[PDB]
Amino acid sequence: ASQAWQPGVAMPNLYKMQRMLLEKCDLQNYGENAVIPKGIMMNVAKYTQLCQYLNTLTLAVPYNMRVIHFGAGSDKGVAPGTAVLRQWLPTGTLLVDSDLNDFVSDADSTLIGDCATVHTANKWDLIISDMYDPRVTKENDSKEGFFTYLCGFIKQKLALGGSIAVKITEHSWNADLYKLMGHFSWWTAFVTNVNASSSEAFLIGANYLGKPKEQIDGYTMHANYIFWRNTNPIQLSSYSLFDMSKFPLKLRGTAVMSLKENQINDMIYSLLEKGRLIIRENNRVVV
Amino acid sequence: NSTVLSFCAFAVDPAKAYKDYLASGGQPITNCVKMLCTHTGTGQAITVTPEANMDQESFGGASCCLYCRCHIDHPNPKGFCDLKGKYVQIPTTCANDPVGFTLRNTVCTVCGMWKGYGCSCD
Ligand SMILES: Nc1ncnc2c1ncn2[C@@H]1O[C@H](CSCC[C@H](N)C(=O)O)[C@@H](O)[C@H]1O
Ligand SMILES: [Cl-]
Ligand SMILES: [Cl-]
Ligand SMILES: [Mg+2]
Ligand code: NA
Ligand code: NA
Ligand SMILES: [Zn+2]
Ligand SMILES: [Zn+2]
Repeated sequence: ASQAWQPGVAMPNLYKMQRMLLEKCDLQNYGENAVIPKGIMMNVAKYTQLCQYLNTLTLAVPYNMRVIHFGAGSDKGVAPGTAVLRQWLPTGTLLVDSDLNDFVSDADSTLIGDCATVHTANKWDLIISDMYDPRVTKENDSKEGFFTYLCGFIKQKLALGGSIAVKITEHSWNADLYKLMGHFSWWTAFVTNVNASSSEAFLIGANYLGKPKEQIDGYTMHANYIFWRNTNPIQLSSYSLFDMSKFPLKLRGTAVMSLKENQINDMIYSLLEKGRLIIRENNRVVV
Repeated sequence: NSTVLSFCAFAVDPAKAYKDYLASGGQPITNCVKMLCTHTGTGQAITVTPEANMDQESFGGASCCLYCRCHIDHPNPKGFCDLKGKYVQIPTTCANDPVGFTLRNTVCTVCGMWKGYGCSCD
């Protein structure tokens, strides 16, 4: 299949435009995965397909890129996702990761503890989150916890032009996060081909604008997401994992400028929208 | 990793402890992070990105380091680790025990390959 070759499947605009009622999801998140190649961890495969998908988007890639990775630790005590990010990102990109529990990492810095304790003055070019809480005994409402911190972190600490990829599932999601997706030049819900039988997806926001481009209702969009997953079964595929020749993120040398609010006009928003500009300071990073 | 890590962490000589543990029939440390790669790399031992050739696997460095995995001091002069933040290439025949491989082997200082494996020097 043509779809089988892709690193995964993005939620079609047709489904984003709906106003669906919230239903239960007909998918299970755990299963014996027949597509993961031998000796490869699910999360290496998953993050590899995520990065392959991010390669198709207009990500800003400054010369001195700043990337922060939340929920980077596993119960294995290692950081498979971080290792993939380090493989993907330009050499000497600042990569900081974080998790509630202790783990060993290939990141430049590793912060242990609840994400809410993570403080930094500096802004970031890319935010990746794999945060998830097993914890849904009754209703499926918008979840707070780390999502509340994440929305604040994006609003305060993501550079204009920056991008995000945040893991969600049927039950692990947040209405304000979805709303915030409308503050990006483009957004989608992306399902990796290696984990396609799960309700997991990454909410990807490309090129942050710091203001609404469209009005997203979070409860409605999650219902739209569930409806799409319920009505479009995706067969597991690891096809994309067998050609790694073009994997690393392209070195774009994206301009970084510190501009005042009043300097950010029409032509600047246009550059931001096209993945051609990052707006933030270039001070020393302290996390 | 279930016993092996503590066993070595609470030994006077953690590397010797791992060897003894293996000699007694214990399973090598698991969950070393194997990368997806082209297998058309330089074949050097420790690199900035995955550089496996056709005879090697590439692993995330920190996950293949005994001292990182046991959360103990490195024996290096200060506290520096040669593996963490980098990728280590390991002969496919030896890929079952990446931590053991790095403990038992040494990188040639001229060609940058593993002595007794990829290194062909005089
Ligand atoms: N409130 C919170 N703060 C920080 N980390 C959290 C959190 N809630 C969940 N997490 C983390 O989210 C992770 C889900 S598993 C993440 C897998 C990891 N990305 C990998 O590559 O293997 C767990 O490690 C858990 O510690
Ligand atoms: Cl790619
Ligand atoms: Cl330009
Ligand atoms: Mg565009
Ligand atoms: Na970007
Ligand atoms: Na509503
Ligand atoms: Zn180490
Ligand atoms: Zn040599």
